[PDB]
Amino acid sequence: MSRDAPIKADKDYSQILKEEFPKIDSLAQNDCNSALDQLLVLEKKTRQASDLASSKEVLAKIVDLLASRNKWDDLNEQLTLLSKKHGQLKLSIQYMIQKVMEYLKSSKSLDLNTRISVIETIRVVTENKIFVEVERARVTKDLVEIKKEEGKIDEAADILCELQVETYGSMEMSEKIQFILEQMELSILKGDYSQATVLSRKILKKTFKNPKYESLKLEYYNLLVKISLHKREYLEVAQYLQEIYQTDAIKSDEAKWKPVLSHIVYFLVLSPYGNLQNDLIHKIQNDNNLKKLE
Amino acid sequence: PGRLDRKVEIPLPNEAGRLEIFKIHTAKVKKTGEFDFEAAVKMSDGFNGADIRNCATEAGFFAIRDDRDHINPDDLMKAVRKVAEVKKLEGTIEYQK
Amino acid sequence: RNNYDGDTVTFSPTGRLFQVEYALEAIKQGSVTVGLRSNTHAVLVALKRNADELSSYQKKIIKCDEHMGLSLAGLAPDARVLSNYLRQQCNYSSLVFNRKLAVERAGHLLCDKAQKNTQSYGGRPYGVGLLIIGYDKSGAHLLEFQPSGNVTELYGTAIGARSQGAKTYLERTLDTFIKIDGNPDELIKAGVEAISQSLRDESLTVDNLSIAIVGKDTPFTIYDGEAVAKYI
Amino acid sequence: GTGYDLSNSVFSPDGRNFQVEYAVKAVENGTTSIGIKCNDGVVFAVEKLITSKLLVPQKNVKIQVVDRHIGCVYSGLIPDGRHLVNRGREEAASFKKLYKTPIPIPAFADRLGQYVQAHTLYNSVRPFGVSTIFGGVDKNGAHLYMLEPSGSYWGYKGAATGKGRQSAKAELEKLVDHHPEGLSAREAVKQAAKIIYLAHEDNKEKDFELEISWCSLSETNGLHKFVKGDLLQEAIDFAQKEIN
Amino acid sequence: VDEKPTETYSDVGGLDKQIEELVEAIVLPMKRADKFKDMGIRAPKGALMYGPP
Amino acid sequence: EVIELPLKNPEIFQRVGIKPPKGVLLYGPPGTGKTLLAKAVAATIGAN
Amino acid sequence: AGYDRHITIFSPEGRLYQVEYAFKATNQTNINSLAVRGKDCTVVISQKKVPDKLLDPTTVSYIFCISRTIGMVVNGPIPDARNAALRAKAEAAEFRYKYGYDMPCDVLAKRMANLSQIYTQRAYMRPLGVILTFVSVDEELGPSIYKTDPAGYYVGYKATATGPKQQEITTNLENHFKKSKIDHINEESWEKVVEFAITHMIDALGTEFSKNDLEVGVATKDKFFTLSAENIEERLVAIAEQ
Amino acid sequence: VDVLDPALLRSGRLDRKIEFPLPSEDSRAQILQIHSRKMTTDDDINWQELARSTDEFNGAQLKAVTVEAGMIALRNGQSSVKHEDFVEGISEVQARKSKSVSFYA
Amino acid sequence: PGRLDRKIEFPSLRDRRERRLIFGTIASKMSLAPEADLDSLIIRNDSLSGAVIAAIMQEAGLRAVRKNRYVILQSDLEEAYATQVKTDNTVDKFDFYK
Ligand SMILES: Nc1ncnc2c1ncn2[C@@H]1O[C@H](COP(=O)(O)OP(=O)(O)OP(=O)(O)O)[C@@H](O)[C@H]1O
Ligand SMILES: [Mg+2]
Repeated sequence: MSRDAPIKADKDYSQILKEEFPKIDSLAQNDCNSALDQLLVLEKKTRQASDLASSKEVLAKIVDLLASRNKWDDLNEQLTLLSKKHGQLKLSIQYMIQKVMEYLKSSKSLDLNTRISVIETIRVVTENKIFVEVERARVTKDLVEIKKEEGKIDEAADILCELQVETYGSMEMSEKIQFILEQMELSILKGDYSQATVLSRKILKKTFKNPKYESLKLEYYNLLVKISLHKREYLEVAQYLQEIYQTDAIKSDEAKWKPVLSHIVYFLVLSPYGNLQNDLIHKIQNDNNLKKLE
Repeated sequence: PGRLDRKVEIPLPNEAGRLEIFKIHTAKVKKTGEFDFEAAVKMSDGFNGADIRNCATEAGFFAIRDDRDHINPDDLMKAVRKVAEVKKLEGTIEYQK
Repeated sequence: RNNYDGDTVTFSPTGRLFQVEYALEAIKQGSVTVGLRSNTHAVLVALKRNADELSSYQKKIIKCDEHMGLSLAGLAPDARVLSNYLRQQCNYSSLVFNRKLAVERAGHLLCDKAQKNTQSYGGRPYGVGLLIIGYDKSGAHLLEFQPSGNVTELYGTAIGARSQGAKTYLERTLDTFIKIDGNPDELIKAGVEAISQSLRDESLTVDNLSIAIVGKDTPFTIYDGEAVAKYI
Repeated sequence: GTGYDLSNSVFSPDGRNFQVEYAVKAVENGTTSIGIKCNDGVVFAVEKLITSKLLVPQKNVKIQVVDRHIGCVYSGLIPDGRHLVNRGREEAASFKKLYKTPIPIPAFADRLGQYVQAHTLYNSVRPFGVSTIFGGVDKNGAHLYMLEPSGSYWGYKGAATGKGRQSAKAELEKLVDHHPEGLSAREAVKQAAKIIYLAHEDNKEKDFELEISWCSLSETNGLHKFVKGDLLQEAIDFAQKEIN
Repeated sequence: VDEKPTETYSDVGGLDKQIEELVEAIVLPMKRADKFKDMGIRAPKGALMYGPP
Repeated sequence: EVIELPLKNPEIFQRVGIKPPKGVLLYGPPGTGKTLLAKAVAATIGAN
Repeated sequence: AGYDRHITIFSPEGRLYQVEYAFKATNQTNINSLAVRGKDCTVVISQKKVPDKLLDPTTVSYIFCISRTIGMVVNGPIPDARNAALRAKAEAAEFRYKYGYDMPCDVLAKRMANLSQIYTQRAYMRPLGVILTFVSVDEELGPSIYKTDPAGYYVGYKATATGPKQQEITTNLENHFKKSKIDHINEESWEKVVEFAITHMIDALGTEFSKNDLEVGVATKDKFFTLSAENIEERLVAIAEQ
Repeated sequence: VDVLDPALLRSGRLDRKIEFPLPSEDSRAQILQIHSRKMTTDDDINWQELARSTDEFNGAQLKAVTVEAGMIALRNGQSSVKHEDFVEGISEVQARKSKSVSFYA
Repeated sequence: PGRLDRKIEFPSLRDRRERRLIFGTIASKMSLAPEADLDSLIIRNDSLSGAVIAAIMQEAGLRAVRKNRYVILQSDLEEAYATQVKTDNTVDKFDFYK
């Protein structure tokens, strides 16, 4: 800009009111809104570096509110007010969203309290997509699991499937895969297997070839078995269980290959007589695995 | 285009972006612990990436003469002015369409 | 290239005017003149040229006024304009303020005169450099004039043909002539020495030397001929 | 490139006037001129190179005064900067007759920018090739501008031009960092000297002479004057001490 | 090569500063290659000699 | 955008519906490391 | 091949190449301006790009007070910006004492535009590279925006934009007026019309603005003032808050 | 150097850009004595005198002071070079033949 | 003659009819979105040629994959048009000969 007095002063201020952290917390028992406004005045600054530092203090203060079962309402309000103002670049609030999620887990609040807090978090972040994404998809997963126990499981299929078409971010390949398999599972329950198919074609099958995703490969194929089974295509179901068989976990462990080999065989016979069925049935005979089963 | 769909311009490094080139090569070399370099590099002009990796190299000919095992702010800033000076006698910088 | 001469109104890519530098050249090709001073006198000594030995030399000191005077080096038509301009100002000072013109204010008026030709399309920056001396109320001064129009005060300088030899003399003997004050002969003698050295393939003649002097109790006086023959 | 110089009003296809850019390049070859604006004043310092050791010392200035309160220092060609200040004295003088007060610094900024602009607008004159830093003190406090040969000006907290603009803009950039407050004019006298001393490592072939001037509301009665004597020596000692 | 003989820098009269600069450029990254390995700079790929003929 | 994304997987550019593009021009005033850029992408991807 | 080394000499298409290279000099400071009409105000909001920290920001401007009821926003270069501003001021003065009343937005813009034509008519001056947009609320026309171009072409407007990223500004504006079906903004105080101009500019460019990075001039009924950075700041959190 | 390409001359390729000026007054002096260590040398000669009087002499011209002195010495029919022969060695090259061409001085 | 009789010119100035047609036919072979307006890129610049219409769309899906999106928005379309918009002075948007 042209003035360097605001950069210095706020870096000073954040350090100073973190040694006064005990004095403020005690005054919070006396007037929680008196204490909180001290910290707000800091985040009216126009220097983003110093805004990251004062939000650390906000995070400390807001635990007490969450922990009380009627002060968490003022948490909802506060989130809303901090985000809309400027977002203090796009840096400050991102750190806040990440640390709010871990505090929700440790408080152990009522299921109602846990949902309403997450629902207001996603409202804020709707149209933003800058680096919110990385956090947002983790945020929404807390609704889905609460909603499984509810009769609202179908509604959970709707929210989570739409979300990942807008959200990707920079998350790891293992996380991305895990959401999309969860969604396929919620679309079996919704009764749209065809919808599930479209989500399966998003992740490449080439992405499975490494062993960090080795478990994910197993669940994925097994979901594709359920999906073509439902439409009653036994040629497709026959081919999928063969993918599972060649995977290293199944093949080497003595126990795990057994139910798999039995299922390939039952389904291959149920397949329409193709040129495909021919080549594959006589592959089954070549194997010495088969001879243990009788 | 249609062979050549993007036409990417690499331009001169900007005033913030010359010091970002500078910072990596001073990882590489030995130094007395400098940080007032960032401003000197920034308002000094007539440079390009190549000449920035020469400003470390020209700073180690002063290290050689004085007999120093590090690049001081005496060695360094004397070097930035020397590279700068020669660029502004010749090497006008070519025209770019 | 050199297509950025041909106009005195176009800056070159390098930010020079070639035309003003080419004016600096014209000086070297004409005669040499030396300035030097003390604090009681300023003295000019100038090499005069002839064209043939029926020709009787050419005057290169013009009396400006009785407490001012100048020498020329370079083109002679360019010289005439400036020595005339300079005199207008000295007469003006006498008529309007009854006051001797100050060398420093003179020089900045001369500067102006030059920058008038430099901005304008048409015309040339003047092809002559002048070494200006005077003695005013603040004692002796010596300025060096250029085509660019820069006036610079100096204890001693030289411009013109092979002037490095005189500037070399001057450097070595800078302090010796500064400290001498009250003896007009010694500054006269010292300038003689400098201009001898400037020469290459020539010797001093009684009609080469021209001596010009101004002081505390010395009117402007132009010596030539048998008046520079006490101090040959 | 080639073409659209050789004229000083001809637009380029890029959208520029070439010859006007070549002006700035001449200003770069000129000696270093800086101004540091201060909280109750302005300080102008300039690096005056020594042609030879036969020069009279402290008798040749690139500092000139305008009216009785406005400082000007130019970098670029020495006589061009002179010519532009003379025009300025007449303009400040016409303002002064007309209204019976000294000029505002914003007033002068407008007027000067029209005279530089006039020579970029016509085909029979070469545009100027000097920057001129100027400013002073008025009713409305202290102010500092730097006028480019393009005829561009803005206020500055601190301004530098010439061969040493590379060093000088950087030192001034530290100066704002260390003092956003303003810095007194006295302490800026001692500062002015250090800035030049480090800017003289871009003109190291020759020797220099340091001349400082100032204009301060409370330590010069609003008037511009040369800094000399004890103030000038202290600044020398300051610059000498820290350079070694 | 034709085995060019040496004629040493001392028989190149005057111009002491230029010879020292040119020696920095060519001679000493070879010799004090101990110093390019310590310092960890890159080698210069040439030195231009320009001037009036 | 042009080089490394259709190189890794051209399958997502078919969904988009444009032809996979090829060709990059690097142009700039010299010493800016246009060659260095070629040696940096030669290092990292590790193709032919 | 002849025909931008001269002001007056035409090309064989009947174009003046040199005059058009002035329409292309308005990118040299690289700022954008937007001025829109409300229903009791005319707003102009243009960037203030203060590049360096050696500059004091409060002397950086493009909005010039021309007269009691007249502002002007400049896009393009500073040297010509100042020449445009003095002539319009000089003429504002002339009109009032000669013809004894205030100067409307038309009268000034037409006179400058004719003046630009004269400067292109001779080969003894050049065109300037600056685009001028005059802003006022007129005495019997109300809100008025007249854009005066470097050739001397002028057309009035509901909304106009100028600068490098002008095209991005232009689609956003078009869609607004199309959908609304009025040639105005129906917000009935200038404090929200200003907010509306900020709003569209953030979306177009994709950039946040801050106190130093905007300049706002406001023509109100029968008076004119250019807003400080702290008043602009009030406006900027009004946007953020709904 | 003014016709060399700007992609030629720039770091990465040519890193050092070393200028050779016309030789200074002392430097000129030094060159004289270095050619004179291969031929007759008299103690009449003073090489610091000759250096000053050569003004705008490059080093090859200074080989043409010392060569041309031996040309003067042979034309005499001397089997010795004198200090004078060197002064007349200076008059051989100067880029002039002892002139200026003027219609004003 | 005997060899060439037809000297069929191929222009680069073109007209508003044929810019419009080349755009809709390229935008019938790839995705679109409802916000993506193609008939507002033939008026802003006016000396565009057929190869550059094949640049503009390709580059439209390069903004679209930067976001990671399956359709081409008006934000994508505009950014990619500003790359390789061409600098030509044979354009009409900067004119006054009307
Ligand atoms: N962006 C950069 N980061 C760090 N080093 C760089 C950078 N740019 C250039 N360099 C340095 O400069 C060197 C020379 O650059 P390079 O020759 O590759 O350039 P170029 O722009 O293709 O020019 P030309 O092909 O005309 O020589 C590199 O080997 C590296 O040391
Ligand atoms: Mg290369």
